[PDB]
Amino acid sequence: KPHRYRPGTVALREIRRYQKSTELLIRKLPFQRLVREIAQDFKTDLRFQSSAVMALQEASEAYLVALFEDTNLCAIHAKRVTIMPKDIQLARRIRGER
Amino acid sequence: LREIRRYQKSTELLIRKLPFQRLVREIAQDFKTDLRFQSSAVMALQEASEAYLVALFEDTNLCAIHAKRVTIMPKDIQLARRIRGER
Amino acid sequence: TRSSRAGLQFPVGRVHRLLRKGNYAERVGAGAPVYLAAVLEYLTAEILELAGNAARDNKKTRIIPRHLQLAVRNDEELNKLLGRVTIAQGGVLPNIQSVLLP
Amino acid sequence: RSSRAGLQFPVGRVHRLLRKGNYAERVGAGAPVYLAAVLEYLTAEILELAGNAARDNKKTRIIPRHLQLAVRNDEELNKLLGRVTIA
Amino acid sequence: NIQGITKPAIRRLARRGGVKRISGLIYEETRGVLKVFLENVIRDAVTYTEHAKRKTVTAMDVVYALKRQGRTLYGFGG
Amino acid sequence: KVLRDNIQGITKPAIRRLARRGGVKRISGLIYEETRGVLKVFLENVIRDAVTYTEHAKRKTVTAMDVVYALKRQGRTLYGFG
Amino acid sequence: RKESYAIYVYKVLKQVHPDTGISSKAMSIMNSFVNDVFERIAGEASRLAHYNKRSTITSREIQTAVRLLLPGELAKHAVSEGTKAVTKYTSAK
Amino acid sequence: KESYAIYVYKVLKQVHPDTGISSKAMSIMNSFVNDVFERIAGEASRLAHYNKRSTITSREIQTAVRLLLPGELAKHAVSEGTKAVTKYTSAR
DNA sequence: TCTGACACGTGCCTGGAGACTAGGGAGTAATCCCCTTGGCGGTTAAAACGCGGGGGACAGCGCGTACGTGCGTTTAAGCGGTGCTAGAGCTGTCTACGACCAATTGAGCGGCCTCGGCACCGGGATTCTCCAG
DNA sequence: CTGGAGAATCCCGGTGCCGAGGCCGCTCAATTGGTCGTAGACAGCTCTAGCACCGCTTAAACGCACGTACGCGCTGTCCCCCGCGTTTTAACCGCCAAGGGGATTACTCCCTAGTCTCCAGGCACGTGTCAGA
Repeated sequence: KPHRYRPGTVALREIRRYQKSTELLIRKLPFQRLVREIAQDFKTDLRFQSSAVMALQEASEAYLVALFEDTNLCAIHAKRVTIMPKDIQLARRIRGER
Repeated sequence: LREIRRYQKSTELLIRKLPFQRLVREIAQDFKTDLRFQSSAVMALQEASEAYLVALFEDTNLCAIHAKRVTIMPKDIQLARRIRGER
Repeated sequence: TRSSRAGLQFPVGRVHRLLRKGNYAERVGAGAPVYLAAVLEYLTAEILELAGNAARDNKKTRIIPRHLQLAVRNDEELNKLLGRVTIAQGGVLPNIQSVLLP
Repeated sequence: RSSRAGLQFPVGRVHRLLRKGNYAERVGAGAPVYLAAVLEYLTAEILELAGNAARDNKKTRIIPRHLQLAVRNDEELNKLLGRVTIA
Repeated sequence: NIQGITKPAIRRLARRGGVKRISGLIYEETRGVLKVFLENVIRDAVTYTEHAKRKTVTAMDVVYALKRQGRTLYGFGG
Repeated sequence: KVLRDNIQGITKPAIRRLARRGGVKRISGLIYEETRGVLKVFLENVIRDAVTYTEHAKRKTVTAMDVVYALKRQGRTLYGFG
Repeated sequence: RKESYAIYVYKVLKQVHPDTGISSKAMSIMNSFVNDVFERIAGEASRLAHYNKRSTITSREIQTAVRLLLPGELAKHAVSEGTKAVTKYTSAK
Repeated sequence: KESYAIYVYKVLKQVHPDTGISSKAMSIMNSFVNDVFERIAGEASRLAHYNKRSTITSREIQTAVRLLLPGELAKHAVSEGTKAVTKYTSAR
């Protein structure tokens, strides 16, 4: 009667729902205020775009897609299903930037 | 001294000119009718090849080192070519 | 105009306007704008084909971010030309490995 | 104007390669002056590396062995030059 | 206040990005990764701002920055 | 005029020099030809765009500068050839 | 007013799928895509324009640059659709 | 020699008048300075392009260098580069 | 241990450098305006803490295995030795080609809209799956 | 071991929230032929090397017999980051306004590339020892 799950059914909802549906999920305005607060260290009274911060969420999630996929390949070629410091850092390295 | 100096000190080109020069000629025929008995250009081909082997064997080598191994399986060079985008 | 006279659906005049005002150099390419317009119209036609049909498989007629990225990535060589690009409104791909199964 | 900028490297040669690189028609008021002074700076850095590295073996010459010493011990431009092999 | 970055919601768009498992060590170092990449785009964004004479940055400026950083995004013009 | 089987010109002791220079132990003989396959695809890419380059330059005896442009096309420009 | 590089994209869409809608985000995707592909191809034509050591960029450099960038089936419809389209125009001025 | 030869060994003769070297490493520096050169100049070109400006000068060069390689090396670059520009504005 | 190509100088430039010579783009004043400053109200985005459950990679230990080393070889290449010209850049120019405009003409621009597009309900139908047998 | 309630997940279906669609004169970009403005190959060929030219032993690769020397799997091992769940706290969603510098239009001060004259360090060619092989 409690509708609790199987350990992976949340990740099944991740792959099915979250890999099927592809929409941005975090609210734009507080992160826009974060771009304001981090931007305080540069110059006074800057104006931004809603579309620039939505571009920040888009580049953030696609950035997570690329980091996640090569992080996976670094795990799985080394016979691992979980992600570590060495595979995220090495994953960033093996593009040829580092 | 064997590995570092014998295997690592050599930086000049390693192959006798005429055979692999004919490898350049032979494979070059096999795509467009032709790289020739080129003196310095064929040497640029060998230098390019071995330097590219330095790169793929070095990131391949790092993939080997972190993966608790000191031998090779083809998946490593496949992944290196993947992340560079050779594959 | 010459765009129709080129047997083109795309404006050869406007494409040539991109050439002269693009400033990437006495002339620009002779057949080249017709050439690029033909290729881009072709790959455009197949990507619209993929998003239209694949999106139409869910009764919807426009392109969702899932169908945006999938529509882009379902051509392997276009994926090769766009391997280092970011797709805004894309989300993810159907590349679910068996090791990506929980 | 290069020696009349009091600097070591030519502003007209580097400027001519800027022009024939065909970027825009408006060349800067002092753009090759400043640019040639920056490459005077960092080129002077790698040539001080060339004098010390040449003098590693009582020599006046760096070779690609010494260039692998400097570059494989380099951080700035070896970080900045990734896919580059000194033959 | 970097705590505006809300970590379970960062995990939510990670899941939306397809992320299957996250170790505990991943969070702070990932804050490092977005920290450096994000300081790169706000950094070069500020360089474009200083070269020009605007106080209103654009998403097209982020397109310019990602063009320099090899993660160019469409869907905003340019 | 007819040339066959020169892939061994990329010799095994050279693979010992660079591959054993890499510090990898037990570098298998069952993998060497696959490495030559990686060499095959890479080298046919740079020779590919190289021969398109000198094909545009319409020359029959290719210069090394063409090879420099070929590696340059893949971003793998190296120093010491021009 | 409005501007994009996708009004002809949905024109050719109606040439292929006459009853089909278009999302605005896809219109900007197509606009940014046309400009990106344009700057890449013109970039390679500029690079070969150095390489061939000409002060002239004609269709030869663009076509061979397209031959440089896309391998096989894009090449099929590139020389096919591209070159045949050039054949369709260039019999006259 | 069709290279950066004369200035590299010119200042090398300023540091060591009895110098024996090879043309090959000079070609290495020729590809190096030409390569980084076209990188920076292309960055200034697209730099003026992106911000809808039709001028390329030491601001475009300056910020372009800041994009490709910032840091204290950039601080000395604007130091001797900028003060050098000041000198050329005063002495010719 | 044995010795010769750049330091240095000389033909022979050939590109830096500068002055006319017409020439045009960014800082800034000035007008509407997207939103900054300030105000408003109801609803909610998301997640500490506590309970609940399985879960991650990796070694102990054992199997094991293979190219390198040493030693020897071995023909193409090394090294020495050919010949007329293949071809790269050059030869002068023809041979040939291209922008702006006189003149302006055509679909997006300018100008406004629209009515149903697809988002949101409406009700119903899937669905697969993890806890039941 | 299989197999449905049940919560997550569609499928039309209507209806306009309003955006995909709704639409024509004109204007700004623009088509066509000569003049003005103009860049690369043209066929033939020169001397470095292109293609055709050649003999032997030792050059580095190929191969034989020790010999060594490395990953990888089953099972345990105890490992640990995760998620339900209402509630957690301001943030969220929707509402806005009004002039200010943003965005845009106009003023203003600016506007340096191209050809030729000036000129001098620099390139290929030639000596020679200390740098060079």
